[PDB]
Amino acid sequence: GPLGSPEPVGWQCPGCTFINKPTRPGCEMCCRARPETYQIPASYQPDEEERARLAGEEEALRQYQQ
Ligand SMILES: [Zn+2]
Ligand SMILES: [Zn+2]
Repeated sequence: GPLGSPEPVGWQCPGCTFINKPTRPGCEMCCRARPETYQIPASYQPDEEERARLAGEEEALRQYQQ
């Protein structure tokens, strides 16, 4: 999960400069729901674990709502 990296490509957290993943609707420190305004970078490229869970989550969530 979003443990932390030197060159993050997600969104920055105001409550703390942790910067979580772009596809992570919630900081792993403050738990502040990602701002809908924020967008995900096309060149994101989620890790093997990130995509493994993301691709599946959206397959059950996105497929429903979106
Ligand atoms: Zn936050
Ligand atoms: Zn935070």
